[PDB]
Amino acid sequence: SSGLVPRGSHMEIKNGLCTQKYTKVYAEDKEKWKFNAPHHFIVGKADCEDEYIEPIEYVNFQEGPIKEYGINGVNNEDLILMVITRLQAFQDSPYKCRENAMAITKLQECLMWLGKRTLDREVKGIEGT
Amino acid sequence: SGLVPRGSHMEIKNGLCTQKYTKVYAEDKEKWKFNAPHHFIVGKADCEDEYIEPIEYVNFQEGPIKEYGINGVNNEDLILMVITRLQAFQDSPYKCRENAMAITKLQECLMWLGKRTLDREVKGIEGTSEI
Amino acid sequence: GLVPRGSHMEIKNGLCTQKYTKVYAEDKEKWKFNAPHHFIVGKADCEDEYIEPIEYVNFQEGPIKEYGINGVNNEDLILMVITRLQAFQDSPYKCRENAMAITKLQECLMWLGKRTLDREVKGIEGTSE
Amino acid sequence: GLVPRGSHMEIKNGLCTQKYTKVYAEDKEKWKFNAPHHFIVGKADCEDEYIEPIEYVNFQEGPIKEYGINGVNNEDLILMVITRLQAFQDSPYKCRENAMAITKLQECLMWLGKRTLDREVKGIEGTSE
Amino acid sequence: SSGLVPRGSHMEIKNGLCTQKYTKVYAEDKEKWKFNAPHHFIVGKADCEDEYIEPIEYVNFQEGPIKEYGINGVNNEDLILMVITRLQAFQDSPYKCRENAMAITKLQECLMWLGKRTLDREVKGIEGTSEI
Amino acid sequence: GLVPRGSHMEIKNGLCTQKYTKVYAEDKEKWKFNAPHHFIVGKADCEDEYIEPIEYVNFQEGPIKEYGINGVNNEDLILMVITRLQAFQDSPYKCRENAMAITKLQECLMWLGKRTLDREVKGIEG
Ligand SMILES: [Zn+2]
Repeated sequence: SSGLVPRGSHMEIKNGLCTQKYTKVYAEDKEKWKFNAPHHFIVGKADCEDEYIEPIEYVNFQEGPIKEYGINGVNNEDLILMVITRLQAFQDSPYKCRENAMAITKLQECLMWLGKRTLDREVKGIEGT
Repeated sequence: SGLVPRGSHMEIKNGLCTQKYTKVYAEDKEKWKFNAPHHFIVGKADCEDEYIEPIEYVNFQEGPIKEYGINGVNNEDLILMVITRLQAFQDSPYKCRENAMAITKLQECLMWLGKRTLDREVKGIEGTSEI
Repeated sequence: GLVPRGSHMEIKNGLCTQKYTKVYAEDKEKWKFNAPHHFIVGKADCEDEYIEPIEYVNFQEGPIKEYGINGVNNEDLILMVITRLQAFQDSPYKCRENAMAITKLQECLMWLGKRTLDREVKGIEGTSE
Repeated sequence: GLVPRGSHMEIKNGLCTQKYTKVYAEDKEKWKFNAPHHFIVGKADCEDEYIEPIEYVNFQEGPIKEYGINGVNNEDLILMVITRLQAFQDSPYKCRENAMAITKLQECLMWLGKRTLDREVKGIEGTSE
Repeated sequence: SSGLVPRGSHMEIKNGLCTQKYTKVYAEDKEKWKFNAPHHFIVGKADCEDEYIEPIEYVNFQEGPIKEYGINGVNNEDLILMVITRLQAFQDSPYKCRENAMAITKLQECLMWLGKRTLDREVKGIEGTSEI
Repeated sequence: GLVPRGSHMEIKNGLCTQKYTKVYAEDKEKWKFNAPHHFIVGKADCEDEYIEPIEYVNFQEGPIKEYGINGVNNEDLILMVITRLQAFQDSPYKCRENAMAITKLQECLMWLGKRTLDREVKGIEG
């Protein structure tokens, strides 16, 4: 109940575009990455000691084909969808600002490009292999 | 059971998003606090509309941190997860131009939100409820 | 050979080099469904009173449901151009400018298709609603 | 009302709905100067064996000053799509997707023109490099 | 001493996207802006007292329409060209990176949008004039 | 008020019309650390044999503690142009072309800054 776990082999996702002023993002060890990608992220509090993670939230992504492991996580599109929704809500508030508008546009165009990968794999017939 | 009562939860629907296996839900718009939804659920789509089959719960920071403390994730955290995974894909056999475009979009989204944050730092109002 | 200009207007764009060819559409008073639909690419060195057609391009006027398939869509023309520029990128003449142009054109299709997908949440696609 | 499809190839693009029309081009073995120049928009409701032409679009093939003006340019079609989208914006059909698309198509024209202006700075306009 | 000049009527151009680590940007006061924009910019050392400016560089922009007032300063396009040229040089070097590539693309598209404006104004015969 | 062009290179760019002004840098042979640092804006109506200086612009050349702060940064000039274009946007000359330009310049600043921030996470910048 210390709201606190051993950092273990979890890797801290540290990226120049993120300030880590309040939160830190961890994922699992690269050695445990399945299918070329990380799938088990933790958002913890940044002022936590480095040997531990103070967990705020866990986010797990679909890992393996739904065909044999079933539905077991979220998709990138789900998270992007939540952000667009929230930002759009702020646009409908006194916090409306141009930076949010650009961010919404970028996120929509992001969804468009990911969708294009999918639609192309349709026209090629190999969807979800 | 795997199902929970849908209740006031509203399904979030975008045409840009497919919906085959997953569904996204937020708390009811009348129940939003601080002008946005903060309590999302991804559930299984093949569920009756009366219910939600929750896969994942995501709760966002409610209220400025400097006034209410850390109690949820930020947009930036989720976007960083998606970036990290797309970059991982690019460093794989499935590197592709669409993923590169999507990374560029997500990074530029982070830069626009970060311009907002920097401006609010300069004005000293970052993490508050000032406008 | 030539035809009379008449009520046809010349479509000038400052972004368009307009060296050897000129573009025309029907008079703006003659537009149906709020847009021009009958375009003529003609030769530039021709009379003011004359258009020397090279090609006619006819867009779908009104809903197919009522007026039948009777013209092309914007998406079709843009598909043509994307195909050609992608062909150039398989050539000695691959250049970054063509790559940018392809990216812009694909993103244009994406925004038009977001409009379509939204109208297909409402089942009003191809209609005048 | 029909022509045989023959060697014409069907342009399938995932960003293109192909709900009511298909776009066809000439065989790749017949592409001249690295690119297709002879496109057909036909009705999607036809057997593969046949094409039901709605419209013919022919692109200038060969240098203009050696073969004369025999077809349209990419910029011509893009100009028409921009013109019609701006008409839509100046109508009840105005929407943000159209504004986005108009922006993208203008930036397309800007990049293609850059290619031109650069080649003129190098003094190499209209040559094989 | 010999370097320092009084800040006086100079405004400091603070932008959250600029780091201000080694330099600061100043311009003439908004009250003195001619033709709706600042034209007299000073890059100075940041590690100065706010009372003074330590000029590193003066940049003076074309002030008043050229047709009317003649050439007396640089244009936005000139400085953007300078920056593009340097960034392209960095791309053609051991220090090639994707961020510079994006910045070059953005600056080029900036030149293209300003140029669409200039094109459109040529066609109207109003380029270089004060006409709207 | 002219000067000899000398070894100075003229920056000839398809995106630049040279209608009123020409931009010049130093000879490629004199480039330090892979880039030009000493630019001149001169009047374009000048024979190739002279430069008609309107303005000199010198960029930070060499490491800062070895040679001092001896010039401007790319970010500074972009900040000037953004400030001017925003002023124009608050004027009778407001237009969509300016707004697009501003957006591009802000995104340019974001990308250059990202390189800086990435380097700082990895422990070296400046
Ligand atoms: Zn863009």
